Amino acid sequence: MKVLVTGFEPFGGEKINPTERIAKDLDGIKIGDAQVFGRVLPVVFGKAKEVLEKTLEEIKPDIAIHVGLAPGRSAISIERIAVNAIDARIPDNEGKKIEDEPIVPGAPTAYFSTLPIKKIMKKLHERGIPAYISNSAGLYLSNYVMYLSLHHSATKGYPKMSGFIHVPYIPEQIIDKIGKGQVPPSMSYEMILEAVKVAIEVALEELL
Amino acid sequence: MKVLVTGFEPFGGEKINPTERIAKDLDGIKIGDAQVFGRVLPVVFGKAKEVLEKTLEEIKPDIAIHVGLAPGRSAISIERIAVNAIDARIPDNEGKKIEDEPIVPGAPTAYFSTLPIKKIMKKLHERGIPAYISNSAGLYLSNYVMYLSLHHSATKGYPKMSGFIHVPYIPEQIIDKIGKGQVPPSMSYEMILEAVKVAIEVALEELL
Amino acid sequence: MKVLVTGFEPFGGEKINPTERIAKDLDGIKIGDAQVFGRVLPVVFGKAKEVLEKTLEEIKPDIAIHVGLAPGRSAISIERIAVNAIDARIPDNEGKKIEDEPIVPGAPTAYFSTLPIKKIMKKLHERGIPAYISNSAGLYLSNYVMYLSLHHSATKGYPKMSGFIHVPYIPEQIIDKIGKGQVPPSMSYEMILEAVKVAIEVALEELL
Amino acid sequence: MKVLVTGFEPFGGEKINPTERIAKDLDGIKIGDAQVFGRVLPVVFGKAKEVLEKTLEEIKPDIAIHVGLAPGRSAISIERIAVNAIDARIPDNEGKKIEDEPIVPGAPTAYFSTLPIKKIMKKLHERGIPAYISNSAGLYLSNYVMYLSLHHSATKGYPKMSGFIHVPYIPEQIIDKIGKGQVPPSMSYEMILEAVKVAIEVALEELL
Repeated sequence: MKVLVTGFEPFGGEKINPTERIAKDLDGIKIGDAQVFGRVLPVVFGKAKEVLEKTLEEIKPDIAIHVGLAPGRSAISIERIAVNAIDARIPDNEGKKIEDEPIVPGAPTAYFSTLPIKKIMKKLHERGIPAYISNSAGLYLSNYVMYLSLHHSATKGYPKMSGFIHVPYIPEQIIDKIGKGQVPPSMSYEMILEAVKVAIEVALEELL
Repeated sequence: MKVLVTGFEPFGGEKINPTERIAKDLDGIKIGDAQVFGRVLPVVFGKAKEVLEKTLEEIKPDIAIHVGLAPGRSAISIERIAVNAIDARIPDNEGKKIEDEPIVPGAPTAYFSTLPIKKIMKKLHERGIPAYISNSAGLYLSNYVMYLSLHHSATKGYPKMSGFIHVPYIPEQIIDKIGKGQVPPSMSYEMILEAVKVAIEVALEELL
Repeated sequence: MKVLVTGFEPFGGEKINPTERIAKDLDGIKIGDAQVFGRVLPVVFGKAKEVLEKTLEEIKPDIAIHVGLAPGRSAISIERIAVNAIDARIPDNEGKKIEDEPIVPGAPTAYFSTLPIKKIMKKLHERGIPAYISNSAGLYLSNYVMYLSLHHSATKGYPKMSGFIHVPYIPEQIIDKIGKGQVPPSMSYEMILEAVKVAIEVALEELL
Repeated sequence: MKVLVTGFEPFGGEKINPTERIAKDLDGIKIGDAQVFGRVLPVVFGKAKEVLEKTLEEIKPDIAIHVGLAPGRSAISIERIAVNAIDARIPDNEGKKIEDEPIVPGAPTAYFSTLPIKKIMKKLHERGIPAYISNSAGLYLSNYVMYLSLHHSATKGYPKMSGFIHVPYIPEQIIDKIGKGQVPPSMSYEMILEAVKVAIEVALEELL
């Protein structure tokens, strides 16, 4: 049993992206006898696809859990659906702002996450971790990777389960926002890290 | 040097009020050679005034820092001003919903907090704790106690410094909110507790 | 040329649903030589499908624009995608709260709206009407009807264009919310009505 | 009977300030036999005080209703209190960003609005206009003028009634916000104008 967990590098002016640390922290750990691999993806259209594809082919995970930062969200959110479209509100890290373009021409308009999202949400709640089901992962890089992963699963037969989890800003990221007149929600890094570990465990238990 | 820190009991249907634990956790601790006293106040008009007054007279603190829960707020908020008015959106724990009534007839319309609010905010930021200055503590029990404390200071000469700090819900309080279709912001209990300790230290350092 | 515009009856405790009046106000009007039909749909799973299907078969519109109330949204929102799923946060008007169930088993995971959404948004902006593209119509009755309409189009060949538009609460609906301690955004009924008329005109101009 | 209504010029990068039009639209009208005067104030500390003072001395209104734009607010808000402090989050139109400074050294920490705020709110509700009582007018120019007007009343004996009303953005102001990734609430200019007229009528009826 192999699990791939991905995070993203900093973007949009932020100095950090908590999911980058999540990926690095979880890389190499084991849950039961399952091996976990953690990889960081660039917040760049095209390049992110290449890295994602190469990583999936290299590791051939049974489960893929892609994690990303969702500025403004107040709790862990588990994405229900990936959409075959790109409509960036802001450019990627290479200055590319793609508008109204499919991710994979001719492929399905959307794919449902194959992670046991409701069970994951329920377990998180039991652990005292606020979490809910999101019905839109946006149309930026998070959705981009989510869709490509699910498309890979439908086309290659692996990973068996694939999904996306968005996390709030961590507290330290809020500091310089205060002066800018606005205080978005945040969640401790420790809680977010534990949330991802829980998602992995629940996904694994769901498998065979 | 004596410091009084107060918290509130649960209210509005909530099973807990994190500031109650804060008061109990801080009671009896010492910062430098300063003695800290922690007391829990009832979320009841009239009764809260009695307890507050008796506590202030009993301990005669040099510094009073009153803490309360502010449902929906995303970061620590330091109250700048206390208003001589009661206009409860919800009833107190005794079912009393007082509307448009002064707290102390004939007394000043308002009192500015005498805690070094900007310095406290700055120190919190340096510690990676999101915090900002609130210009309204509401017109429920938090403002009620804040005003009475400052009025006590102006009338009795002590405490020398008095102010109010509102804290967000802690994560576990968000769980049953999710089903109700809504996810308010939260902050770890550990961070909130540390924030109050920091406020006390900064206030003390400001003193003499 | 025939255009079908639908609205919904009141739901969730609300005394009114502004889209009900929209449908009635637009029923029978003509834009150019195009005939407009306005119909109100029940906020009930199953029954809404029956009414929708019968209405589409009866009128056989070239364009279908389904309108609904989106509590909390601050501007007109044009739905980009319909999802093949039902996961009601609240029950329908018959007390039915369907969770994780496809709308049409075996049908596509999703359908993109075939209305010229970007052009509609642009025209609204030119008219001084705030509007944006929504990437999730929720998974309640709005999405339910949106999906069924698009599925009807893909399966029957008509309507040629189909989409959904969500509108904010109108001001009078906010009044009793104030006491409940919360003030959601609102938009005048006149502006919302004009927005729908504009969407129809833009859709028609896009046709042949 | 004379009524003074003031509005503010554009500020903070905005091309317009709806309260400027309100002041101009209401200038010269009569409600019953009461004469209404409308004046626009600069969003500049110091200068705004001069204009306000000269205007009050020139007209000597019995009632003064100062109106301002409150970006982000979703409904009409009637200010309950003016605070003797300036702490600008942004600079004024002259680039002056005053921090922690009293408006009138030695004067009261605050003044309660003398407009019949609850009656005004109630009448607005009856007219289907969302409105609520705000407990902080901020510490920028709105609060600045509100405090000075009330101080003038307490010191000079006129106006007999003075208060402040904040209004949301009007729809056209939201357009360029959408691209910036964010959609604040708005209210039609017509409703805002009517709200101010209602406030004036209620204030007048309250007088003698």
